Amino acid sequence: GFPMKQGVLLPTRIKLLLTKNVSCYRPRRDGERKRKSVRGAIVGPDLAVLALVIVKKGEQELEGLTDTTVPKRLGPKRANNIRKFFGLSKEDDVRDFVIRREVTKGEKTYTKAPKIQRLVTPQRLQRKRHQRALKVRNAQAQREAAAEYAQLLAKRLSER
Amino acid sequence: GISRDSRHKRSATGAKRAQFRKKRKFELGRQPANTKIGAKRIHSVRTRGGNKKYRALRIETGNFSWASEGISKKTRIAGVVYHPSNNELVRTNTLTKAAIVQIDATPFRQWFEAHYGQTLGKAERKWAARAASAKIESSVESQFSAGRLYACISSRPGQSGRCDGYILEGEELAFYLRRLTAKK
Amino acid sequence: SVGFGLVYNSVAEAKKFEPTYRLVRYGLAEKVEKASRQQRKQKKNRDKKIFGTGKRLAKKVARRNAD
Amino acid sequence: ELTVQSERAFQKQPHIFNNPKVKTSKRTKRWYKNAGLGFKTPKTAIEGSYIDKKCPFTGLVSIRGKILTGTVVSTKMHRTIVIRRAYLHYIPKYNRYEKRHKNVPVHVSPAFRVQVGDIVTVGQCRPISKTVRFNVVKVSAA
Amino acid sequence: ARGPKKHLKRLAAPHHWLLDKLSGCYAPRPSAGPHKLRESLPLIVFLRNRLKYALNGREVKAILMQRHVKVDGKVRTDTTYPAGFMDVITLDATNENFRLVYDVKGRFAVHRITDEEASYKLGKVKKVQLGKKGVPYVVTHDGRTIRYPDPNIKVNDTVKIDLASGKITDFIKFDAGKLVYVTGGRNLGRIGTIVHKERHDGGFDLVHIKDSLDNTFVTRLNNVFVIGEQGKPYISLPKGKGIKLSIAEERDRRRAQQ
RNA sequence: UAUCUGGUUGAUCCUGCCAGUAGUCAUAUGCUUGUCUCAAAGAUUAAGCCAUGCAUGUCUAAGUAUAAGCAAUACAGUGAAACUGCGAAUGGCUCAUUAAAUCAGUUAUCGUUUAUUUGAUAGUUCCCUACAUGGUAUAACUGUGGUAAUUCUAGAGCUAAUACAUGCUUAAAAUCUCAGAUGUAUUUAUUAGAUUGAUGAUUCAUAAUAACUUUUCGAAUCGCAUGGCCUUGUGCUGGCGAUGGUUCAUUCAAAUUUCUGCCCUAUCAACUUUCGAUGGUAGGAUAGUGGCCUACCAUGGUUUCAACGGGUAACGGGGAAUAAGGGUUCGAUUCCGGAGAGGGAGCCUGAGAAACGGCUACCA
RNA sequence: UUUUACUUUGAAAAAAUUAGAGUGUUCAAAGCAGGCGUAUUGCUCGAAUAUAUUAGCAUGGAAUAAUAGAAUAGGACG
RNA sequence: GCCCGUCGCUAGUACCGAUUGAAUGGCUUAGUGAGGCCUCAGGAUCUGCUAGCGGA
Ligand SMILES: [Mg+2]
Ligand SMILES: [Mg+2]
Ligand SMILES: [Mg+2]
Ligand SMILES: [Mg+2]
Ligand SMILES: [Mg+2]
Ligand SMILES: [Mg+2]
Ligand SMILES: [Mg+2]
Ligand SMILES: [Mg+2]
Ligand SMILES: [Mg+2]
Ligand SMILES: [Mg+2]
Ligand SMILES: [Mg+2]
Ligand SMILES: [Mg+2]
Ligand SMILES: [Mg+2]
Ligand SMILES: [Mg+2]
Ligand SMILES: [Mg+2]
Repeated sequence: GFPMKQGVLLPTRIKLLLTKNVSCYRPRRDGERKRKSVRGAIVGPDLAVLALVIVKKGEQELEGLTDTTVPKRLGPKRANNIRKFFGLSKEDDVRDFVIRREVTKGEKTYTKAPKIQRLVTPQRLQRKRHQRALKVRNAQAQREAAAEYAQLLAKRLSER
Repeated sequence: GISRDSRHKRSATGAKRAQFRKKRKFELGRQPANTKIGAKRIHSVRTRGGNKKYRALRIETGNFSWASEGISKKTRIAGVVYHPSNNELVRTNTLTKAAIVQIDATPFRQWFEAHYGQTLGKAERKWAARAASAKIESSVESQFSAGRLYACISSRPGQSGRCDGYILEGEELAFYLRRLTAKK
Repeated sequence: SVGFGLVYNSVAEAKKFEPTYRLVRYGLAEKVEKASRQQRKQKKNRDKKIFGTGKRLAKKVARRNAD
Repeated sequence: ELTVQSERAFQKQPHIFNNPKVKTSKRTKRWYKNAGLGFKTPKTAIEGSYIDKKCPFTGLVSIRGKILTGTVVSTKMHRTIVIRRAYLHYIPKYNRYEKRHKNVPVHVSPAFRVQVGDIVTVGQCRPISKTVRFNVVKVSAA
Repeated sequence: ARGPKKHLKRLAAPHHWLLDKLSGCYAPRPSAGPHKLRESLPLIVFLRNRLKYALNGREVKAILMQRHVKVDGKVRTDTTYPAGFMDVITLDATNENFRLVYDVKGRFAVHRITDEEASYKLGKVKKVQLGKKGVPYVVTHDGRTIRYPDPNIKVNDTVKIDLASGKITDFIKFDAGKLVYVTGGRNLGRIGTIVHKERHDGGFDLVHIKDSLDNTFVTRLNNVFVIGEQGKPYISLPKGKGIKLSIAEERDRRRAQQ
């Protein structure tokens, strides 16, 4: 039952100290690494099962290859992702034909349309305005505090 | 790993100390950088407190300051000619603080020409304002005819990733010239 | 006999600020019948081992045991 | 110190620049400091040519801890002495004392001249060696 | 020992909390905050042991999470917020304002104050330092930094802090003859006038204090807090005014109630 | 709360021990055991070995929700799973090591790191998106499986962010360079820092100049209310907050650190020094000082005032027993400090571990 | 304004523990509680004090004990 | 009266003792040396900009 290692290039199985961003291992703790025995990259009789990806269609279709197909389980979620999917350009008001789903559960079937992220919204525009105005307000407050303190210094320096 | 503790390193009476407190991470040392010349390669080390150090390996350019006209041009380090701590560092051209190196001197000559207009080594009257009092020295300009300026490293390449320094001048330069005309 | 007493300004504040065990004693909202502590801890330990939802493991042991 | 430039490196105070462009008077600009606590900076420190980055007056070390007094018992190291610090320790059961001593290695600047004897005052500094945590600040050659 | 401790065992808590011994194994560990660990008084302690408003820590956090308590103008919903000396604890439900001040026994006395003087608070200037861009600032005993301070405000002075704008309205200068609270040591909680300051370069600054009854006690400069001049304290003093009666006259005052 | 008595003689007075006597939060054991309050308890020997079960997880309004999860015109509520964040370095246990080591009291950091809390703090960013950039990205989920077995995972299809990686909007004011540069962060050099702030004291705070960076930061984030003015539109504005973020200060801390103080032993008197021992210069390394390490050099450093070595059925202290006074003995153990997680060593993550209810290797 | 010892005073020497103040836990060991009046829509006292006398720190004293002064005067005074 | 020592029997406790005796534990020269870490490289395959060229 040992999986294959993408680039080991051996016909047997060997132990590697596996890390976060590698196959055959899921770290149970931040920073964890484990020495697990993985199987090499070159196929041989030892393999109980191979894993192949169809990249070319030659002749009569297999009955589980093109006839029966699955839909894409989830539509895009980000605003620009829906734009890039359905082809509509920037100024097209993309909140309308978001793919939905009807739930035949209790004869009410209230569609669960996904929330969209990064959407240009007046709430986010108000947040941006609030931040970019807080910055200038703070800068003006600091400038006037410094000015009045300089006034105090140039007043208390007049005593000689 | 390497430990900077004093629980080893037997006491001043000469007594060998008994061991307690297996090595602590707050006492670790690390490997020397041994910065070489050319094809900049800097590695980021994660240090205590989440901070970062930069191990310079194979550094090619350094920021060197004349300190007499205050220019601090960025230039190329040619090689190491003298090191007070280890001649092996000179042999291996290992870049290190306080190493005496040779720098290109071309940016310094270009700045001298754009500033004084006085043909150092081979908006009109700014050269007049920077008046005849422009003679630098009889040892810092004779190196411009060879295009190699003696300099001393001042940063720590293994710590800061940079190989900055200053051009030798005056009695420091005389000292290092004596050392070089002895050991060369 | 000497004890302590509280008088809440309203039954709303009574329900909001009173301990659940004392409300149960009195006769207000009653105990939630949780499993024993050992069983709940063993259960969360058993759920620690499985990674995701579990339906994957369900359909995987749907074929095995037996063939 | 008998050809002060006696090391492999050039000995100099850091960031104390003698500009060869300006035609100053001394041409050997020398930094010093007042150590504090009423220890007078000696004229040897003011006018000498030694470097001693561990000197409490011309070096990079500060006197900020305990001020101790002791008797110099060794001057055989370079810029370092060992001072003897005799005291009496109380033994309560006998209501009496016993003589005890502790040797203390101290860094002595070239500003001072110190021989065996020469009760000295020393001030705590940062650890400047494996065993040295004190700098001579008053020679008091008794 | 591998990191910062998060527990405070009972019998390790500061004694001036008057904590019960056989209540539990642990005390409320003061979270990091303005004053200190030892010189602090957690809001749970002040709400469940100094006023008896709450009966448990659960009830303390119940009081806290509905924004009732307020430390120095802000809400401070932290169950173990380290409130300390000169802090204003105002509660609007049961509207009343307390100033955490030391009684003469050295505990945080419950000292009701009025809003017209709870508006502000006092602060002992811990340090005067130039910040980035050459902007001077003062650091006070409660960990407050205040920019552009008066150029005559030095260390050990006291500053009156608006506590709504957080700025210096006035400042008392440390000098012989001003009213000082003692905020540490054996005489913790006493009030008096500065008589003399012994310098001790390198060592510790000492100050001799003469209370109203002409008792003269010396103490370290670290824990003396200027609170105004004699007879004109810039704040309201607690019920005892830091007199430090001896046990005999204390027993006498007690038996004067028959 | 200052006490003695029996035993050497035929008898005596002594020395002197044996014996008696009293206590022990001081342990065992025998016999006995009705009541109330309090509650030590696998330390001693084996820091010996351990079946089994539990002991570290965590969600608000406020990071990410199309659960084919529930329930009454995009989800408006709840919400498994998962990603993200934070925590898991606290606690609890034990006393094996450990004799200038720990520890105690007392110092220092002008010798450093410091998540968090608290307070303050950032108009300067650009060489055809900002009315908001990408997948170069993936999880959960869907379907195909291998192994007897693990908190094992491969293969294929989506999918977001406060994950990841990029990237603009803020004039005005503002001086130097020969139109450009001028925030902050890093590195170097120089200058001021006086008599124009502070300290007992600095090459301090801080500012300036000239440059330098395998780019640092300068919110492309979230909630609840929606208000005011108006070119009435996709207008302009404006709240209270949350989270995040540079630097400084603060706090919780950490690490080093001054002085003085440890039991028996000389049938331990010299020890340390090639192989760092003591110091100097320089460098490297560290968060930082420092022979911490390296190179060169010097020949030092400790010691009868007991070094060095050996023993401890030795963790240190607060304390405990007994006690006229002085002392003697004890302290594994309710608090503080230390160390360890079978013996060593190494290391990932992280502010913080040389972590062991984390990993890696060797030994048993 | 030589150098010490000594001694007085003061700060320090966590809490618990110890001595110990108050307090009818029914007494007591203990604990830091509690007390005082009423038909309130509540008033009030406390959780002291002493000691850790080694080491360091600050201060008063100047007996006791040690130490140093001007002798080839390189002495003191303005 | 009291008394001393050899020798002989019994029992016990230590001592010396061929056996280059034995076992256990500590320290240690030398040899070999796992492992992680730093470093010289290396390049499966994984997408991007146009065989040119970069990044992981
Ligand atoms: Mg007896
Ligand atoms: Mg045991
Ligand atoms: Mg612990
Ligand atoms: Mg500086
Ligand atoms: Mg060094
Ligand atoms: Mg002991
Ligand atoms: Mg032991
Ligand atoms: Mg103990
Ligand atoms: Mg034991
Ligand atoms: Mg403990
Ligand atoms: Mg540990
Ligand atoms: Mg075990
Ligand atoms: Mg470990
Ligand atoms: Mg365990
Ligand atoms: Mg643990």
